[PDB]
Amino acid sequence: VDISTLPRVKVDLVKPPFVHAHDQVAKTGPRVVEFTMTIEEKKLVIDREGTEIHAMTFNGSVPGPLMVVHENDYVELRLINPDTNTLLHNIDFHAATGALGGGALTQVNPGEETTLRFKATKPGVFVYHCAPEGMVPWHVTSGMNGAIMVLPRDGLKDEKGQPLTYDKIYYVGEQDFYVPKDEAGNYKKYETPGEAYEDAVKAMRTLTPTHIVFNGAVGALTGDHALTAAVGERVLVVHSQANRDTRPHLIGGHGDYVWATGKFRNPPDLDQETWLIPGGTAGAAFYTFRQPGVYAYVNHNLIEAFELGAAGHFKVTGEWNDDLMTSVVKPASM
Amino acid sequence: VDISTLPRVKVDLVKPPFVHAHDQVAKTGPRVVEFTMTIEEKKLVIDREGTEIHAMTFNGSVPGPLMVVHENDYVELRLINPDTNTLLHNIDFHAATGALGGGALTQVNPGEETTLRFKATKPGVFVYHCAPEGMVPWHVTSGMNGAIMVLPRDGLKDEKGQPLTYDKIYYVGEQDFYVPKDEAGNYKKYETPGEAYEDAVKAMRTLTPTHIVFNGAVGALTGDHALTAAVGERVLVVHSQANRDTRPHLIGGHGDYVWATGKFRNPPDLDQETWLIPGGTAGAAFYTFRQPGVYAYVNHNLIEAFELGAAGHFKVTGEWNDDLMTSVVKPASM
Amino acid sequence: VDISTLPRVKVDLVKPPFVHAHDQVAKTGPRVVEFTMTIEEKKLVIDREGTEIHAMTFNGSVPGPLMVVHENDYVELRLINPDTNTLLHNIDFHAATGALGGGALTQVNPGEETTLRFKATKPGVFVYHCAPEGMVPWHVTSGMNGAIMVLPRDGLKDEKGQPLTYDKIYYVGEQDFYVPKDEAGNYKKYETPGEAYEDAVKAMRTLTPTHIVFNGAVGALTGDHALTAAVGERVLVVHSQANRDTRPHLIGGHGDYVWATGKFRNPPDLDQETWLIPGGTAGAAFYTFRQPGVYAYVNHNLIEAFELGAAGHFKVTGEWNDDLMTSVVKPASM
Ligand SMILES: O=N[O-]
Ligand SMILES: O=N[O-]
Ligand SMILES: O=N[O-]
Ligand SMILES: O=N[O-]
Ligand SMILES: O=N[O-]
Ligand SMILES: O=N[O-]
Ligand SMILES: O=N[O-]
Ligand SMILES: O=N[O-]
Ligand SMILES: O=N[O-]
Ligand SMILES: O=N[O-]
Ligand SMILES: O=N[O-]
Ligand SMILES: O=N[O-]
Ligand SMILES: [Cu+2]
Ligand SMILES: [Cu+2]
Ligand SMILES: [Cu+2]
Ligand SMILES: [Cu+2]
Ligand SMILES: [Cu+2]
Ligand SMILES: [Cu+2]
Repeated sequence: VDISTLPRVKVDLVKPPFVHAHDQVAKTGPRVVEFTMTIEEKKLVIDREGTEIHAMTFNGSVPGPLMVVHENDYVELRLINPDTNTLLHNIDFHAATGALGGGALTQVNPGEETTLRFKATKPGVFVYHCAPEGMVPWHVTSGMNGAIMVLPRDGLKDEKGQPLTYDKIYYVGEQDFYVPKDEAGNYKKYETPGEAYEDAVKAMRTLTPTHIVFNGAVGALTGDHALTAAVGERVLVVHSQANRDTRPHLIGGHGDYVWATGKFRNPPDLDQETWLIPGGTAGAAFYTFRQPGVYAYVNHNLIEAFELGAAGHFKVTGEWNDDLMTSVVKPASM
Repeated sequence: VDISTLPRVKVDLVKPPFVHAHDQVAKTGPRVVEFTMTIEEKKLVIDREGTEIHAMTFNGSVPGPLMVVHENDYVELRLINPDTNTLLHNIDFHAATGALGGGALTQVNPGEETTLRFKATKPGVFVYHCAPEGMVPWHVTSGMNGAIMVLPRDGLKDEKGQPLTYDKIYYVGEQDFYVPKDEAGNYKKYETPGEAYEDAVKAMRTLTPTHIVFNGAVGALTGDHALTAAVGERVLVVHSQANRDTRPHLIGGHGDYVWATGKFRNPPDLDQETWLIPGGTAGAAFYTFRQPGVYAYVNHNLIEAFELGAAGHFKVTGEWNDDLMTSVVKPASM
Repeated sequence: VDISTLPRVKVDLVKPPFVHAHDQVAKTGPRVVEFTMTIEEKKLVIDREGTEIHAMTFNGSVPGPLMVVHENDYVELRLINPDTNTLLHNIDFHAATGALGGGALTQVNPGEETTLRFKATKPGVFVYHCAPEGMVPWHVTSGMNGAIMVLPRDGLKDEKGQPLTYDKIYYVGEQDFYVPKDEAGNYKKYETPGEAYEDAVKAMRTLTPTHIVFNGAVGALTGDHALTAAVGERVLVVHSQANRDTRPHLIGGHGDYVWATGKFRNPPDLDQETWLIPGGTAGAAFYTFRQPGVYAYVNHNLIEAFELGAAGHFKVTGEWNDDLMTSVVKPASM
């Protein structure tokens, strides 16, 4: 076709774990969906100890925002690298076909911008990330990754082909960081990205992250920033990991319907306790809350969750169901 | 309903890898199934070198026993923490809905007990484990985990919906331990759990287990404690890993039908060589033995199996089938 | 039956990533397929730095060659261990049933040979590897592994049961090496395999590979040895990892149909970005190229890919499709 005859819609992205407004079932024909992201290199405090890294971000956040389109829409991304940044960046969409996912076409020095268009031909949730030749893992593990959801035009379907509709959606980006350590086990500090590079590579080559966090920091999805729901609500949690395997688990719940490797033409796995999202993948889990209270949402390597950071909370409001669970005899000395 | 109108059945658990008597197809309506477990903190020798750890157990074993119920039964667990123990414990069932899987309702100091009830609303094999706030991975990686199987009321079914009936069942719990090491690489020893805690955390944060074992120790499922079967028998092996990924493989056999992430509403994967059970999950594999002899059942990271401990044996009796395999020319010099 | 009444066919194997000529749909009844492999212990340079290891190979290559048969063919392997080698070797086929996959029947000292026959009763791609009692992971992680493909007699089928036919096939064997390091982080060197053994075990027990490579070396599948295809061609990539999990990804493409755990009686997963092949498994991915240019095929732990070696290239020829992807505004300063 002539792409110029298609409707265009502009989307202003929002900060994770929230997701820009969209419709599950497409209310228009195929569209060109316009997004803009501005790269920001910035200092970020990643843990309760105050460890501060030089993060590389799309749009100021770790992860980058979730983009949402429908199958056979076109994604048109304006990517801006302001002259206040120091490094070369680009973008690779796992949703796209050709040119290293767009990375070969989007190399931007500080002070430059570019616009890429691609057709979103496959439905699912997909990773996107920076990937500059020769320095790929350093950019990705400095936070330069996010996800895109390409919904089927008729929305999500269960294992029998009936509709699944979510009431709320959240995006959890999980980030493995590799802060260099000295012989004593202390975090080392660096004056410029160039001076950091070799020790960053050495730290990555240990294959042992120092931190594994949701939404950019230890505890980011707790307290006043806990996720929320009500009993009876249907929630979709999109979860990505651009570099390393993870295994999400909702403590006190389940994944009712899970696309662990994130691709919606496949039937979901039912009734999961824990699911494996391979590094370089996004997955999606759908759950209907049945009990109120605090839930922990974790990577179920519990060391990764509770010592390294990969844990957040839901706060769920509503009625307690004593048929589903009850204390028969509360803890006591007999 | 009124739960008080339902039948009650008490189950005395048995030590892994054996499993308490049960029926695959439910011969009664929904029931309240009563279990009791007594927590035991004890010294355990985990390897041939005589390395001794302070283990934390449900019912005296690593793993804890396998509980077996049917879908929409109620599980009523009396959990006892005798005053001979030192630590606070609780229990989180991945099978249950609400209150952190029961963990928020079951916190017991030494000298206390509690009774929890939950409805087993989802069929599958599931992990259970201790999870005291602030110290979760330490308890789990000290051995405080097991599994529960919630059978469909009409038993297991193949990928076409026809019945699969097992003749024997075994439960293999795989445990990653993190014994702290000094600069020389020697295992460190500790006088109290409190004095152990920080070094236990440091050792866990390496993400590198020192030992990975079946049934609590290197070689536990070998020799006089090898698993057994006969040619033609259908065997279900339930396998759990509460904290870390594993990849079971029967050396010389297959998983004919595998629920790698353990949930029986999904069709099984057929003809598997090796399957991935994510950390925080239980899985189940069904196989019909076709040849006699010794089999090794391993985690197929072969370093994990043969150097760190994650290997056991089957001893299978019966007829050799020369059509399936034969030596044509035995090893010789020509 | 009488196996002596069946047709015999001899196959001369070829070096990975290429695959010996075969037919997808079986043009004969069941056959005895005769293969010969000669073990070669040899020095191999594995990285750009010139690190040289003592490799243990089937047929001179890492990985060993891909064998291809059809379901219910018999595989008859003549395994030769020349007297120029030093070690004991054998072979375990994950495709086979009994005797530790053949390992109990194929133990050959230098100067010996043996012939094994087995019936290939399950369709799929499977690992084979050396497995001498007491020294299994050392042989496997020194390169002594490959794969066998057992095709359904009516070829591959999609998720709806319609035929999938590949135009080209490649075999990517991914190898984790554990070169021992000293306190400084330098690779240690050894005079005999016996003198190497304990430090090889210590290095393996770190669970941290020093190198992770395709086809035996960093960069082996690049440059003049890049994989090739044309736009519109259907390509099957068989990928094995005998010891450790991997997560393949075609940068700029997808897995249109993926058997991540490699067994063809199961429906494929569709539209994958990245898939998890557990250690001890072979998997297979089918893709139809839609854009020309350079693609990177990687393990999507990007540290493993770009720092440790697990990356190769496709060079694809043909027409660029501007509907699928285009640069709208090339990188520039505004
Ligand atoms: O960018 N990682 O959440
Ligand atoms: O039950 N999750 O720890
Ligand atoms: O929070 N990780 O050290
Ligand atoms: O729970 N009251 O014993
Ligand atoms: O408790 N782990 O087998
Ligand atoms: O074939 N298992 O090592
Ligand atoms: O048995 N593990 O050192
Ligand atoms: O196997 N007898 O040569
Ligand atoms: O033998 N490994 O590619
Ligand atoms: O998109 N692969 O890096
Ligand atoms: O190429 N690996 O160090
Ligand atoms: O791409 N030309 O602005
Ligand atoms: Cu970047
Ligand atoms: Cu990528
Ligand atoms: Cu405990
Ligand atoms: Cu848990
Ligand atoms: Cu060998
Ligand atoms: Cu094997």
